Parts: sequence; structure tokens; C-alpha cells
Amino acid sequence: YTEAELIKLIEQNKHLQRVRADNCQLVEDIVARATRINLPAYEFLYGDMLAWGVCVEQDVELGLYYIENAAHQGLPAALEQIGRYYSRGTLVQQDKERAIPYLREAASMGNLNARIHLAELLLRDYGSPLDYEDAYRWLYNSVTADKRQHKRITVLRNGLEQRMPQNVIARAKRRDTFW
Amino acid sequence: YTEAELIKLIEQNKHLQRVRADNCQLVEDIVARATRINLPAYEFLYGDMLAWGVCVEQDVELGLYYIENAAHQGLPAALEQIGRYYSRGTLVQQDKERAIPYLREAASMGNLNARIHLAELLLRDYGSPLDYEDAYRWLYNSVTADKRQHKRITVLRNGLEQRMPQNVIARAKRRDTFW
Amino acid sequence: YTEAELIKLIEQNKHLQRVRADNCQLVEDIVARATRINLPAYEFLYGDMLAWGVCVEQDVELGLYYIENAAHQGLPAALEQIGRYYSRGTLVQQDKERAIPYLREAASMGNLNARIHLAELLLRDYGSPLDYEDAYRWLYNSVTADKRQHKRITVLRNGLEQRMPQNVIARAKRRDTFW
Amino acid sequence: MGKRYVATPQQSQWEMVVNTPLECQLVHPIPSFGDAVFSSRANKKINLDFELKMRRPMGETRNVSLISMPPPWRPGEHADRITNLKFFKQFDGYVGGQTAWGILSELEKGRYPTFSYQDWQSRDQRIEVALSSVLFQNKYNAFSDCISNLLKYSFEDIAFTILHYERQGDQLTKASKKRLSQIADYIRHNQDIDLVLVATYTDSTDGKSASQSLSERRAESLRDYFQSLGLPEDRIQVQGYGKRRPIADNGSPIGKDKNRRVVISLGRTQ
Amino acid sequence: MGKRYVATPQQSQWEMVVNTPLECQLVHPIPSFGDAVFSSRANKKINLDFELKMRRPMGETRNVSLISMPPPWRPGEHADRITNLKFFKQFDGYVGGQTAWGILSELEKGRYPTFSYQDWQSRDQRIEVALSSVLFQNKYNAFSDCISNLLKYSFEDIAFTILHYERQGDQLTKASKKRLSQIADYIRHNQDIDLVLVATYTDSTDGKSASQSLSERRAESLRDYFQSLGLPEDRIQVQGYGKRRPIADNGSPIGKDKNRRVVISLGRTQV
Amino acid sequence: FEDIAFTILHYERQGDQLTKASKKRLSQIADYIRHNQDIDLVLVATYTDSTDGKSASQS
Repeated sequence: YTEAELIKLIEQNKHLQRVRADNCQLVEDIVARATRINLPAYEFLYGDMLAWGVCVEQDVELGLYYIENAAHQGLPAALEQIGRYYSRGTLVQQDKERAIPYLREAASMGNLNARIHLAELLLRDYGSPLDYEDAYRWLYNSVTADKRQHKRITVLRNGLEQRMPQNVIARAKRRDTFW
Repeated sequence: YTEAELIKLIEQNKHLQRVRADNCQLVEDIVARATRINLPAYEFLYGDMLAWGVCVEQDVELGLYYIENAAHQGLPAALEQIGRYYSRGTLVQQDKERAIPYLREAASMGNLNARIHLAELLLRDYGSPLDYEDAYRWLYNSVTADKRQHKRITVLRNGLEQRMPQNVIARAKRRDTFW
Repeated sequence: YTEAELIKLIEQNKHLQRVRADNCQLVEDIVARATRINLPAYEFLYGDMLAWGVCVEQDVELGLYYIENAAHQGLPAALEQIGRYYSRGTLVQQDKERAIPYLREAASMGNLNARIHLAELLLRDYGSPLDYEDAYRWLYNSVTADKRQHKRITVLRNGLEQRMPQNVIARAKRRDTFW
Repeated sequence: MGKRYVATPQQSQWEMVVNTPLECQLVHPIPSFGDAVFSSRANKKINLDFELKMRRPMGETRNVSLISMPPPWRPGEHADRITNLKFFKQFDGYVGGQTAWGILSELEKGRYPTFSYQDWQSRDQRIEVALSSVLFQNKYNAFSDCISNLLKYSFEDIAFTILHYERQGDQLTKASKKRLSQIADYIRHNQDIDLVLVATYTDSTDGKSASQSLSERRAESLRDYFQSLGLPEDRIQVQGYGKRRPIADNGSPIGKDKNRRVVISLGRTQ
Repeated sequence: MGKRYVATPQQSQWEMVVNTPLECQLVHPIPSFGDAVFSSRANKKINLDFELKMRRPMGETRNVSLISMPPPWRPGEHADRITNLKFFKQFDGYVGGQTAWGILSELEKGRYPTFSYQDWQSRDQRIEVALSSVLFQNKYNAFSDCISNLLKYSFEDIAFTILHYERQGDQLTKASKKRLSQIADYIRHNQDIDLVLVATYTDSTDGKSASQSLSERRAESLRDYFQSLGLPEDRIQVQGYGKRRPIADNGSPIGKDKNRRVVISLGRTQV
Repeated sequence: FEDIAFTILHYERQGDQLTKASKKRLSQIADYIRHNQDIDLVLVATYTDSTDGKSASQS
């Protein structure tokens, strides 16, 4: 795999499906690239392979370690995955308040899933109003092509708007924000 | 055209008719003389040609610009034309109080049309009594051969006389005034 | 086209009709001139063609991009185009107060349509009563041969005057010279 | 109760801020509200502007009532309704024409001109603003004196001037010298005039070289005169066009005198 | 007997914190509670913010009642109900529009603007927060003087400017000089701008080389001027185009006047 | 400490300076560090885009 294709597959959540479609012929290459070169895309892929035990044996601790290393280097999907693992209690002990920072960082980097999940957590009182602004900002200038996700984003935006004054809302809609 | 003949045609308001009678064969010469030599008679002629769009295309701004240049150099007919354009709202936004100075200058130079129009504007309260004297003076020693215009001038003179004291009237009739 | 020819075509809102008449032979010429040398008139023409799909495939996003490219150059017609698009909601979300700053620059450049639309928007309460003086000045100094446009400018001037102290109207009517 | 903005006799003061032959400005500070400014300018017509300048700008356009209320120290006198104005949003209140002179007159009688309207900044409640007549008489006399000493022409009346020369000599005619004196007065009293354009040109009687020499000598004399008024040399522009560009029919005695002329054009920075 | 936060006549004080042509700020410290801040800023339109800043932030979003209560030393006077606001969790209380001017007006009349609400930090009991009108009038006069001296335009109004040059020389027209002076005032007082694009053009009178040289000359003159205004060199990006890229018909003097232009674009990022 | 322990900052397209938001976050980090004496380790991992050459990118 090239790095760019692996990154794009990671963002679409089809890296595991692709590796299965290859009948797991590149497993040795993935292991070598992740463990030795420390390529964040390959680190995330190897961590997901170890964690959920596809082809390779199921080693939850080591898989989470390599996912955390991909996050260390800063792969937004890795941060989002760790955040949703903490928020939903998948392979880890459920701690939404611990999930919040990971999701916040992934959202700040540009991960739409992280943005939606963070807004949902905040609307359940699992954070502080001192986030709403940023979260609202991140939900404001976000472009999606899925009508279902678009409706969900609009609903979350209105839910956040019902909780901040006009001063803060004005400041949020009037800031430089990208990704 | 010679300069003197063009000036006399301008004073009679037949320069455009003459140019039409020539079937617009000297248009290039008119353009060259106005734009390059800056001859006030040709500047006024070119401005009228551009403004009302005869033979040449209708360019109101440029025509008024060249008329204003003819006025810059000091052609009395140009000043009178700009004044009556402002007073009647022809090709410009109607502002009689703005028209007044142009008409006043043209009248002071000797333009009979400017004198009559200025007296008419003053008699409609579109100026100040501090003009009447001069205007009255300009209407007093003015010689016309048209009986209709002579009657109009006499009427305007009486209208101005009904508004100034005997002191000012005496001073007005007793001053050096020409053209 | 040379460029002055193209500019004159643009000012008369006939450039797209001109390109249509010429049977779409200028397509690649326009594209190359717009995106290679960045000629503002060619940039505006290309943006218009991309916007409405004239002799090219329609591309609203890039069309507006090239219209903006022309506007930031200084073209009076691109600025008015951007302001009118923002005010009408054509090809973009409707936004009057965003429109006004664009219309102001085109009006200051001499664009009559920008002046008229700026006056119409200000009389509709889409700007602070601090843009009234400039709009009135621009309309007051406007010259036109179309009696419909003349009457429109006069009516808009009266409407603007019905919101100003008349010490501001007098200030709008003052000039730095006799002309 | 209501909010009434007026200067108490210990606070009331009138000032003549601008006292020049080109402008007069009488200012009455209304405490906690702002200023009341009467301005008269050099012009051919009678003009006075009254501006109620407010520290906090006008919130919305409101109908205003102008009354001539008697002061407290005048029992038994009733109030006279003067007129109804309109104060506009984000603009100072303006009264002009005969009503501004009437405000000055009501102040001369010892009364209080009162503007009453509903203030947007004050929860849409009715407020009054009064002009005090205490210490008004002396400043009204000074204002009348300055109005007496105002130029009877404005920048519009002199910005373009055409002067004529005598048949023999380098001197202007009598009327042209009078107009040049008017121009010099306005220039010497106005510091906002930046540009002077001089375009001398003569009759066809002399030779072309002679015409150019006469025109240039006249232009240089006028440039030196304009320098004498205090303008820097980088502002004055002078050009001699000789016997070219005739505005009148050369050959007639009157036409040649017409063409023997100078154009003086002023330009200000308002 | 509930909790009432008000400054006693000996404790009340009003201060002008920010007094600049870009912002005016008036602060009333409410003892044991926090501050009440009136902020006005340079803009094309009337604007006033009232912010009730609390030492202990708002615990829950609550409905707040704004009343114009008479002070104790005014017997026989009833209280005027002004409005109902909503104070939000962990955000400073905000009042804006005509209601903030109404609070200032009720203070100008010797009354106490009182906000009443249920406090989360107080076992959900009703508490009052009042602004004292003692020593207010002098500072209200200073605040209104500051408001009168505010610039009548904001950054949005100077972001994109097309200036014009005269036919002879390298000096800007009168209107262009005025607009440049406005830009200079705002920049002098703000200096936050991070992108200053100065693209100069010329008419078709001179040759290509001469026009390019003149345009670059004027561009660098403007760059030096903007540096003198205090902006760092890195933010300024000047570019001369000479006779290239006309916007008007160079066949008329009006077109040449339109073509001798300079485009100054100011850009900043709030984030 | 949970909100700032991991931070990712961005650089401008041309130059060696951080963006505005990245400088703001760096100021937040500096405040927390200057007020907290218990912070022992700082790990910094800069890396750039592919536009420049590999040696240039490393430099």
C-alpha cells in the first residue's frame, strides 16, 4: 500500500476490508512498516488488526498501543477511534469524560465523525459550555454530502445554539476556522 | 471650419445643423482639433456631438467633459449650456441653485440667453437679491433685434426693478458695463 | 479582442451575446487569457461564461471565483456583479449587507447601476444612515441620457433626502472646484 | 420623572468658536447632552444652521416638538408652540431657514427653546432639551457683528473667474482688478484652497511671438501676485496661450477685448 | 432574608477602563459578586454591550428578571419592570440592543437596575444583583464623551479600497488621500492586520517600461508609508503592474483616470 | 492538564512562524507550564509537507 491510499482507506473505514480482500498477503509488510518505520497510517492499521484480531491474532493491549502511537504522531482517525472507544466502552472501560479530549482534538484536526460525536456528548452534559463555541464553530463550517448526516449536523447545531448567548454565538460564527 | 465661423455658428445654435449638413465628413478633424489642440470652439462642438449623439456615438460623460473644457477655457456659450443643463435637468440632475453661478458668469461675459435665464431664475427666488443689481445692469444695456425677446427683457427688467431700492437702482443704471 | 473593445462590450452587458454570435470560437482564447495573464476584463468574461455556461460548461463556483478575480483588480462591472449577486441571491446566498461594500466601490468607480442599486438598498434599511451621504452624492453627480434612469435617480435622491438633515444634503452637493 | 437637559444659570455659557469673515459659530454646551451650534457661512444668501449635536447619537428617527418655554423665573407667561421637526437616526438634529433665526430670537427675549421627543436610548420615553438664555446677549451681539462682517460671496461664486486687460498696457481693467481683489480676500481668509490655475491669453493684433510674450508676462505677474497672498509656489500653475484659442470673433473691437483675458480657477480641500 | 449584592454608597465606584477612538468601556464593580461592563466599539451602527461578569461562573441557565428598583433613599416610588433575560451556564450575563441603553438610562435617573434569579451556587435560592447609581453621572458623561469620539467605521469598511492617482505626478487624488487617512487612523489604533496587498496600476500614456517603473515606485512609497504606520514588513506585499491589465477604456481621459489606480486589500484572521 | 497535554500546531505556507491559532495554543501551553512545577517531560515532533526536497524538509 501507498501511504496516501492507506490514509484514504482509513478515513473511509475500509482498510480492514481491503486487507481482507487481499487475503492478508501483505501482513509482513504492514508489521515491518509499523514496528520499524513508525508510519502513522501503518501504525493505525496494525493496531486495528491486532486489536480486533483479523488474520493476525487478537492482542488488545498491543493493538491499542499501536493505535495510540498513530495518535501520538497525530492521525486524526486514530484520535477519533480512541475517543469513541472510551465513549462507548469498546475494549476499554467506558469513560465519556475521558473520551472528550480525544474527540475534541480529532475534531479540531478536521474529523467530521469526531465533531458530531463531540457535539452529541456535550449535548448530554458530558463536558462544559466552554466547549460549545468551538464545537458549534466546527459544526458550522463543515460540508457533508450525506443528507442524513447533514440533517444530524443541523440538529446538533441548533441544540448547541439553544445554550449560548448572542455574544458568544456572534463570536463563533465570526472566526477563522478550517478543515 | 475656421475658428471664427465655428464660434458664430455656436452662438446661433447651428453648429450641429451645419455638421449634419456636411453629412459628417469633418468628424475626424473635429476630434483631432478638440482632443489634441484643445480649441475651445472645437471642444464645445465635440462635446455637443458626443453628448447628444449626432453621427458620433452618444457618450454623455465625455461630451459633458469636453463642454466643461470649452468652459474651462471660457467659451460663454459653453457656460450658458452647462447652466441651462443644470437649471432644466438635461443630462444632469436638476439643481437650479447650482445652475446660477454658470449662468451668472456667462451673462457677465455677454451671453444674452444667460442674462435672460439668470433673471428668470432670480425672479423665482433661486438666488439672492445681491445679484439683482448686476442682473438688472446686464439687462439694462443689452441690445436685441427680436421684438419678442425685447419685450421679455423689458418684463424681466421691471420685475427686478420692483425689488430693489432707489439707491441701488440708481447705482445700477449708473455703472460702466459692456458686452 | 483587443481589450478596450472587450471592456466596452462588457459595459453594455452584451459580451455574452457577442460570444454567442461569434459561434463559440473565442472559447479557448478567453480561457487562456483569463487564467494565464489574468486580464480583468477577460477574467470577468470567463467568470460570466462559467457561471451561465455560455460557450463552455457551467461552473458556478469557478465562475464566481473568476468574477471575484476581476473585481479585486478594479473592474467596475465585476464589483457591481458581485454586489448584485449578494443582494439578489443569485448563484450565492442572499446577503444585502455583504453586498453593500462591493456596490460602494463600483459606485465610486462611476458605475451607474451600482449607484442606483446602492440607493435602493439603503432606502430599504440595509445599511447604517452613514452611507446615505455618499449615495446621495453619487446619484447627484450622475449623468444619463435614458429618461427612465434619470427619473429613477431623481426619485432615489428624493427618497434619500427624506432621511437626511439637509445639512448633510448641502454637504453632498459641495465640490472642490467650480465644476 | 422625565429627563430634562438644560444648563443651570451657574452652568450656562455661550462661546464664539469660529469668528472669521468666512464662518461664524456660536456654541452652547448643554450639560450631559451635548452642544447646540449656530453656524453662518459666507454666501450670497441669508443662511443659518442650528445643529443639536448629541454625545450619544440619535437612536431612531423621531418627530420632535420645538416650543418656546418660559424660564422658571418668569411666572405668568405661557409657552408658545414654535414648530414640529424631525430628528433623524445617527444624525445631529438640524433646524434651518427661518426657524433657526426664530430660535435665536426666542433666546433674545429671554426664553428657553425646548426640543421634546421620545429618546430611543431612554426606553422610548419623552425627554426635553432646552437652550439656556443665561449669558446669551453679549455672545449674540458678537455673533451679529461677525454675521455683519461676512463675505457676500462663497467659493462657488469665485472659483471660476475671467478677467480682462486694457487695450494698451499690462494692467487689468478696473472691474477685473475688483474681482481679483475679491479672489485675494477669499484666498487670504481660506486655508483650504490648494490649487490655482491661471490661463492668460490675448488678442490677434500682435504677432504670434509677441502674443506669447505678452501672455507669459501677464501669467508671471499673476503668479507673483498669488505668491504674495501666501500660497506656496508648488500650488500655483500659470500658462500663457498667446493669441491661440480665441473665444470671441477676432476683428471686432469688442471681440479682441474679450479674447484679451485671463482665466483663474480655484480648487479647495474641504 | 435572601442574598442581595449591591455596592453601598461608600463602596460604589465607576471607572472608564478603555478610552480610545476604537472602544469605550465603563466598569462598575459589584462587591462580592463581580463586574458590570458597558462596552461600545467603533462601527457604522449604534452598538452597546452590557456584560455581567461573575467571580463564580453561572452554574445553570436561568431566567433572570431585570427591574428598575428604587434605592432605599427614595420612599414612595414603585419599581418598574424592564424585561426578562436568560443567563447561560458558565457564560457572562449579556444584555444588548436597546436594553443596555435602558440600563444606562435607569442608572441616570438615580435608580438601581436589579437582576433577580435563582443561583445554582446558592442551593437554587433567589438572589439579587443591583448596580449602584452613586458616583455614576460623571463617569456616564465621560463614557458619552468617549462614544461621541468613536470612529464611525470598522475594519470591514476599510478592508478593500481602490484609490486613484492624479494625471500628473505620483500623488493621490483628494478622495484617495481621505480614504488613505481613514485607513491610517484605523491601522494606527489597531495594527492587528496580517495581510496588506498593494497592487498598483497605471494608464496607457507611458511606455511599458516607464509605466512598470512608475507603478513599482508608487507601490514602494505606499509600502514605506504602511511601515511607518507600524505594520511589519512581512505583512506587506506590494506589486506593480504598469500599463498591464486595464479596467477601463484608455481612449478617453476618464478611462485613464479610472486606470491610474491602486488596490489596497487588508486581511486578518480572528482565530 | 488533560486539555493541553497533547497539542498539534500548524505552520504558515511560507516562513518559519506558526499560524495565529497555533501561537494562541502555544501561549496556553506556556501559561500552564509556567504555573505548573510538576510537568517533567516535553516531547516535540516537528514534520513538514512534501513540497520541498527531503534534505530541505529535514532542515
